[PDB]
Amino acid sequence: MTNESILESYSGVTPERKKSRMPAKLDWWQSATGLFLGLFMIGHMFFVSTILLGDNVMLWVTKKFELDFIFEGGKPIVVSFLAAFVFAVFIAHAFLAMRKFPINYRQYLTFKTHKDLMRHGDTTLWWIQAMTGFAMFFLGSVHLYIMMTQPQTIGPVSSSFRMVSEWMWPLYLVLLFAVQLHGSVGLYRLAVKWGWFDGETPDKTRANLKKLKTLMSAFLIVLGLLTFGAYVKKGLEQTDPNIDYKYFDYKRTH
Amino acid sequence: MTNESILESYSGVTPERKKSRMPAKLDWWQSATGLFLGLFMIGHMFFVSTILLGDNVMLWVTKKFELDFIFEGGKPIVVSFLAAFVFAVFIAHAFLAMRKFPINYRQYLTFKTHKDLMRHGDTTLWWIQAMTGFAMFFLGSVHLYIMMTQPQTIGPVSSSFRMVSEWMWPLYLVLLFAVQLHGSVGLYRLAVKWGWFDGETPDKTRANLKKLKTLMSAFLIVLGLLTFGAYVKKGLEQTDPNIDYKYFDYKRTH
Amino acid sequence: MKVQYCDSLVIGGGLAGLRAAVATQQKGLSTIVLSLIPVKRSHSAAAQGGMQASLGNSKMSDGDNEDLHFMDTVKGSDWGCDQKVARMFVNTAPKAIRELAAWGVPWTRIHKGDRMAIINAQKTTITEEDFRHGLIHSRDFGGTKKWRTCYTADATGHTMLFAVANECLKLGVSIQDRKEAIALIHQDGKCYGAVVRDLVTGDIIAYVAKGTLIATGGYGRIYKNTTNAVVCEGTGTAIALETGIAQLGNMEAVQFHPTPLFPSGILLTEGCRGDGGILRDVDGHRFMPDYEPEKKELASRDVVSRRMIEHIRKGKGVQSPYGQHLWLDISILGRKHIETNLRDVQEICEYFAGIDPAEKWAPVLPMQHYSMGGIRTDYRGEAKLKGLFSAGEAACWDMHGFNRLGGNSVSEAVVAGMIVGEYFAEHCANTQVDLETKTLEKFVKGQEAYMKSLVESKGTEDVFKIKNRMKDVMDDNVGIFRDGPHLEKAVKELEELYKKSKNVGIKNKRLHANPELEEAYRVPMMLKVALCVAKGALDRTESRGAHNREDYPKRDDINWLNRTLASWPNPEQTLPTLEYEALDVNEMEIAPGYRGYGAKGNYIENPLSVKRQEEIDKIQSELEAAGKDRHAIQEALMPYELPAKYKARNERLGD
Amino acid sequence: MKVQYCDSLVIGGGLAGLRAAVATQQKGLSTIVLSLIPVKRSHSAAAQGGMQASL
Amino acid sequence: MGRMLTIRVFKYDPQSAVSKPHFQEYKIEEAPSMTIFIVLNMIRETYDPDLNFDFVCRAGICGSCGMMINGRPSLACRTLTKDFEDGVITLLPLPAFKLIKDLSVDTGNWFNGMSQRVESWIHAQKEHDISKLEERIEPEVAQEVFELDRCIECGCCIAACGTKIMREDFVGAAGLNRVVRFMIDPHDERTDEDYYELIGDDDGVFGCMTLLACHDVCPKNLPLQSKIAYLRRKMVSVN
Ligand SMILES: *Cc1cc2c(cc1C)nc1c(=O)[nH]c(=O)nc-1n2C[C@H](O)[C@H](O)[C@H](O)COP(=O)(O)OP(=O)(O)OC[C@H]1O[C@@H](n2cnc3c(N)ncnc32)[C@H](O)[C@@H]1O
Ligand SMILES: *Cc1cc2c(cc1C)nc1c(=O)[nH]c(=O)nc-1n2C[C@H](O)[C@H](O)[C@H](O)COP(=O)(O)OP(=O)(O)OC[C@H]1O[C@@H](n2cnc3c(N)ncnc32)[C@H](O)[C@@H]1O
Ligand code: HEM
Ligand code: HEM
Ligand code: HEM
Ligand code: HEM
Ligand SMILES: CCCCCCCCCCCCO[C@@H]1O[C@H](CO)[C@@H](O[C@H]2O[C@H](CO)[C@@H](O)[C@H](O)[C@H]2O)[C@H](O)[C@H]1O
Ligand SMILES: CCCCCCCCCCCCO[C@@H]1O[C@H](CO)[C@@H](O[C@H]2O[C@H](CO)[C@@H](O)[C@H](O)[C@H]2O)[C@H](O)[C@H]1O
Ligand code: SF4
Ligand code: F3S
Ligand code: FES
Ligand code: NA
Repeated sequence: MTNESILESYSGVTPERKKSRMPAKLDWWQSATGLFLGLFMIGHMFFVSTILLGDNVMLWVTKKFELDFIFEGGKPIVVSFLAAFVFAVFIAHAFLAMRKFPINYRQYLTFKTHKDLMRHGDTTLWWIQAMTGFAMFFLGSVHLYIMMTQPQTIGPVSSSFRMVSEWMWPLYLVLLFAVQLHGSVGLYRLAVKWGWFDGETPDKTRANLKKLKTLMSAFLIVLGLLTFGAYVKKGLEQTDPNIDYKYFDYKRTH
Repeated sequence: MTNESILESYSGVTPERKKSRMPAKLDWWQSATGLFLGLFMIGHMFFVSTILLGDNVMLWVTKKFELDFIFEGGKPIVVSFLAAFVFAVFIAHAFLAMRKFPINYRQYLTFKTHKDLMRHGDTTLWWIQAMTGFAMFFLGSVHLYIMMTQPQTIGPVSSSFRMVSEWMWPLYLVLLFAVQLHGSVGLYRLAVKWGWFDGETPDKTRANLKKLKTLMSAFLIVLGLLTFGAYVKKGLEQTDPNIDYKYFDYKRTH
Repeated sequence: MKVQYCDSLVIGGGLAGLRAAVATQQKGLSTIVLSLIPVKRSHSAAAQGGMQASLGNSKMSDGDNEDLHFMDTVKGSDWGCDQKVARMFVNTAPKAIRELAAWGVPWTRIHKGDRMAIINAQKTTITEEDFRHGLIHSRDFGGTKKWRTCYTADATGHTMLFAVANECLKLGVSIQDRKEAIALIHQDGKCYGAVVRDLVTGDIIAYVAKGTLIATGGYGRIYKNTTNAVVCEGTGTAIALETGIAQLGNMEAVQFHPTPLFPSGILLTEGCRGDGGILRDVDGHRFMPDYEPEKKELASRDVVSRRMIEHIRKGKGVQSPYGQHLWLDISILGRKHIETNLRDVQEICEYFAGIDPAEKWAPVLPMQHYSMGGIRTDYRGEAKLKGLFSAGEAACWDMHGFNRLGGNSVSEAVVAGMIVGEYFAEHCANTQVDLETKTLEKFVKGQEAYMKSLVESKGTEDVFKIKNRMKDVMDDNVGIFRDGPHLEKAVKELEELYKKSKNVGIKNKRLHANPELEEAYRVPMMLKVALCVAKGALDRTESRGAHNREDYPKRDDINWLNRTLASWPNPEQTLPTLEYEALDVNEMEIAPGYRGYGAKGNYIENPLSVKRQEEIDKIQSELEAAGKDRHAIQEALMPYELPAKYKARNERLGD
Repeated sequence: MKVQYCDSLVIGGGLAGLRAAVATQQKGLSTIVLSLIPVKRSHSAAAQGGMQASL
Repeated sequence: MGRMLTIRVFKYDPQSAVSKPHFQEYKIEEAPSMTIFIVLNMIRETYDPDLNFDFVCRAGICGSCGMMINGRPSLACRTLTKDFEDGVITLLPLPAFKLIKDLSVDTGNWFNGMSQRVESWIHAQKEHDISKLEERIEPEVAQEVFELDRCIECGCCIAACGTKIMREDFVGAAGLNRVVRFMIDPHDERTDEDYYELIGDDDGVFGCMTLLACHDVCPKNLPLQSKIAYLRRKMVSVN
């Protein structure tokens, strides 16, 4: 605590007698972290889906992220730093966005009742945002820690192993719908919240953003389910008890 | 939504014109789930520490939880159900307790400033409760999912593997302090909150509960660190690239 | 006992009351505004035509000034107005517009260029020069040669009301809504406040003040068909009347609007016919040209209403379960025109009539619209009961006489608010009152006893059946056309209705938030108001302005160049007491003559009018020859008063 | 000018003023108690000896 | 005929100790161009004079009759029974406002409080002489101000807002719109920093969660979505 923070806590204003600018900064950062995660996830879905193009394809993509063009067989630790960074933004975002949850019985009851009475699309979608957000506290953390601590186990073979043998598929299936619904709705609300594309016909822009939101979600969900099946199918074929699948892909170029 | 929930949302009272009993029930369940987790953790620390008594010891204890005295070599799936149950209580508790976090800039600033000005033990301890609680959203979820999906990988050998080779030790080290601080403070506040042991000299009872809280924490932290070292040391000795440590303990009695 | 004190008490939160409150509050007088509803929901908010003021900014306003506005007002009133008051008004209207502009009212502005306009005598092109750009615009409204009606697109009353209400909030005026004045506190011929009923809690409270101003609006809801909000019931009028001292002026002077939507009464702006709207009968026949070959659809609103009723009486009306009506066809203007210049009217017909005006015709019928009558005051706005002031539609300051100009009423509300506001402020600051608790207790206890008697009444009459019968009687017998036989019948039935209102019984016994109890005390009040209207109409044997007696078709400047003054001195009497205030032609800047609209030579000339006219022509010529300005000439003809603050002249484009 | 009316005005929020206020308020008289400080902080609060009464 | 309508109304008198919140049903025969205004008055005059509700203009201009009609805050005087293909209409008072009784709530005083909170009036250093020509204003600017000045303080956007329902100190869509209305008025001299001192906090613009229910129910169709975003961009850039 500093003298200034004490003066602000007790007076409600800064030493210059103005309202704190912190609420503004927090609003900015909540949206910034949200935007980062939303875009990151889109790219994430494309890279992880390379499995549909063949093992050699995703294997090649995987080696690039490990800085193949700078290190021998690439260093998996690169992905560890990448994962750590995204984990930090994940936590920062959850911390800031959490401020928006209904926080007591009264708020929960009245909002839930209002949502059901209104049958208003964008209000209902916010509820989904909140629900999926809360769920990811548990689902997302599991995946992020593993990617950060076991980067050398990423590959067309090793990833399929974790998917099936380590029973990660149930978590991935749920997380898939959770993050895609959360992500697309979030990017959409971000657009209308800050009005970056409003222009001269705001209502038309919004109508288009809503359509784009639905298409993006549908496409990414389908692509996500196909990619899911791919990893699952391969994982179900790993029946050789003498083969170390978990570290197979790594045991190719160190 | 039902007619009764609508009437309560709009009037602030039940159809009988009384205040909802839900706040009371939620308070009860928040404490109940907290108590369950607190006690569970104490037992958890003793069973996980059996590694200090020898591999054969914890191995024997591990097989008992898998219902050894009912199934051949015991079924690991038993631990999966156990983990699932605790995970559910974990989530239910976090959901209810979360209602108590400072939820906006003003609340956060004023409480933090108050905590630093007051230098009041029990107030500062609540802050620690909140901080460790938030941190466990990410730390606890990782561990719980794995125990639930890879129960056959629990053992003096397999557990040490995950500890070191799968880099779970950094998470365990932090989670150890987080859950122990959270747990002991929580059990303590639970006692003074409901006053189960107040008696005729409340101030003496509280003074004793605080001492007991510190001792319990110290003891369990030491025991926790020793057990930590044990798993780490063993994990650092698993250098045979031809041995499948992850499923070693399982490959003993199916 | 509950008592609230303030230096200045204002009853009514419309344009007039709020503006008067600004006047008193800005000079340090603690002021309270009482209102039945949140002030921004007052009827003033519904005005869409505009506000009349001689700015002279636009091309069609070029050359306009106080004199032209003054003449349109006087002639429009059919000489029933106090011309000195009309002068105070026209000279102040320009500053009301300008003050409101400074307060943020978004008046539509002029842009340089040509524009496709309808003149209905030469629907040609109008050009606005560069020096007019950015100034307050004006449109054709009220039938005045000079277009001087200012507007904020299609919601003038709304933006004006919000600005004045916001100014009251800025100044810290105490706005107390859901509060109803049910009686005035008075003693020794002086008003000390009002007994107020809190509509929410049911508490009876005495609001005492050094001065009390009533700005409660019109009394149109005594009629079944009206354009007025459901709160325009004239209770403010009634409480003044029930003091037995304050008088009501020209209550029989009621103005109707020709094209309100039938049967709701929701208004379809004058701009419809002004743009080219066509009136059709049961056969789809455009009938106005038959009665008005020249003016046709564009005849005086006063004439259109009469023709519409005549056409219906000839059996050409459209039959409906709600009564007979006619049609308003605006589709002929083209869907394009309608959705760009009449987008508002289109929404009305859809949201309520459930029809697309660009395709189907709207049912219409003339209905009560404005109340020229009201509480009688002197030029300062003070009533016969000392300390009681009135402004806005609730008053009979009488700048309207027997026919208010379209656009002059929202203008009056604000202007009177300013002027009466000054005199009211002066009174409150300089007067000293003797507040006797004995008197306050008598009035408060008297109303608490009244509320109790209503709740305990074992009467068997139904308040709603009585109120609804009153409204039918008013519509059937005291409308556009009146005759002695029917008026006599109306008066007798209203009197009988009044007696029965005293035997009303209500189901809900609670004293708080009780709409049924509210009707129980309001209806008897409305009946006394209705009686003043009907009886005043019966006794006035002449046709003047909006008051048309089929059995006395001529304007009688010999016997009826006066103002009807109604009072109710004895609480036992069942009929109002009527007296007359003669208008002195000697104090008229414009001697009685042809009003401009309607049949010519339809008035019985008064010899004194001719004398005064000659006297006027003489004074003008002489002074005019001596090279004297219009201002000096005006003073010589009829000097008038104005508070110091508003004595200045109005600068115009071109001076 | 600011004016506040009540049937019974009590100046002082100690034992005497508050008890008198109860007397007037219980019979429907609107009453106001004016005090320099919150009434429960009046000097009356310091009495520790007791109250004399022939019980 | 005209089909039979089933009107379900919320009834509760908080000032009466024996009153309990409940629904009451009425059977009304529909008629041509029938509105909730006509329905409620029919009920009052012939079936139940106890029922509280507020109407004034009955023309959708004053903002007096807002209420929840089948889950959506709307103006009762502008709502046609015809639009309910089912014949069942449920009426609730507007949430987020203090309840007076039944369908009557106090929107007026909350709005006056809001108007004071955002200082809803022209802020100018010098008073313009009212006996002189008015200051010139571009017609496009006057039109823009008018667009936002059309708000009738009906409260529908306040009751439609899940954020307001949960957090009562939230200034609401109407309050954010009011700030912009003065922001774009050349007559008002306040700067962005001045406005920040009014709504630059979590109870203000940063408290909006962009649910957009306000925009979708506003009976006057104000451009709330783009105007609130406009304000948010400006307030987040202060300093
Ligand atoms: C009905 C109408 C009138 C109208 C118009 C359109 C319609 C639909 N268009 C106009 C136009 O374009 N140009 C014009 O010049 N006039 C137009 N008018 C008529 C004009 O709007 C009115 O004459 C004017 O608005 C009247 O203003 P005023 O300030 O006098 O009154 P108000 O707005 O009706 O408000 C009355 C207030 O009194 C309160 N009240 C009433 N009784 C009581 C009691 N007993 N106790 C306490 N308060 C009371 C009302 O609540 C209200 O606030
Ligand atoms: C000082 C004292 C007195 C005392 C005592 C111990 C102490 C330390 N112990 C007593 C005991 O054991 N037995 C006993 O019989 N008496 C004892 N006393 C004396 C006794 O307490 C006092 O006589 C008694 O309490 C007096 O009561 P009273 O109701 O008269 O007055 P108060 O409590 O002092 O309160 C005065 C109120 O007046 C307000 N005030 C004062 N001036 C103004 C102005 N100008 N305007 C508005 N309000 C005013 C004060 O704020 C207060 O509320
Ligand atoms: C990869 C993971 C995540 C992605 C892609 C993501 C993305 C987004 C986006 C784009 C927004 C819009 C932010 C704004 O409007 O300013 C948003 C909102 C939100 N997110 Fe996330 N999020 C993620 C994880 C989480 C988590 C773990 C939580 C848990 C607390 C969470 C809770 C919320 C909530 C409640 C909102 C609404 C905030 C508001 O209404 O202002 N998010 N998120
Ligand atoms: C830099 C961090 C991340 C990396 C390196 C990464 C990497 C991967 C990889 C390699 C897979 C394939 C399966 C496996 O190997 O186990 C995968 C799947 C998945 N990831 Fe991530 N991920 C990251 C962050 C995230 C985040 C933040 C989320 C959402 C909260 C997420 C959601 C998913 C989902 C749902 C799948 C399943 C894909 C499908 O089946 O369609 N990932 N990720
Ligand atoms: C094994 C894990 C956990 C254990 C042992 C545990 C135990 C406890 C205990 C014993 C209490 C006392 C409850 C009461 O006073 O009624 C408590 C309080 C609390 N816990 Fe946990 N908890 C765990 C995880 C979490 C998580 C994941 C969160 C995250 C939101 C959390 C947040 C809280 C908070 C904020 C409180 C204070 C509640 C209040 O002040 O009423 N806990 N916990
Ligand atoms: C039924 C559920 C649980 C089971 C079956 C379980 C099992 C185990 C096992 C076998 C280990 C040893 C290392 C390993 O095998 O990876 C361990 C360690 C650990 N567990 Fe759990 N656990 C459960 C729940 C929890 C919960 C809820 C927490 C706290 C949120 C927790 C905190 C820890 C910590 C901190 C360690 C490290 C011990 C040390 O190093 O001293 N566990 N657990
Ligand atoms: C959807 C994710 C929620 C985001 C997290 C933050 C908001 C929710 C937690 C804070 C408010 C506490 O919320 C409180 O939870 C309990 C659940 O035990 C709800 O309880 C009610 O709903 C649950 C779930 O449908 C039912 O099983 C239960 O019978 C019913 O009484 C309370 O009505 C709610 O008010
Ligand atoms: C400790 C766990 C907290 C429990 C979670 C719920 C309460 C906290 C989140 C809700 C309130 C938001 O809290 C808001 O967070 C930001 C962090 O970016 C703080 O920001 C402030 O502290 C952080 C951390 O010391 C500094 O890096 C930052 O420079 C400073 O301005 C705000 O002062 C706080 O009000
Ligand atoms: S912004 Fe729209 S919904 Fe909100 S108060 Fe104004 S007019 Fe009503
Ligand atoms: S609905 Fe509420 S959350 Fe913001 S977008 Fe409108 S004010
Ligand atoms: S009664 Fe005025 S908007 Fe409905
Ligand atoms: Na009048």
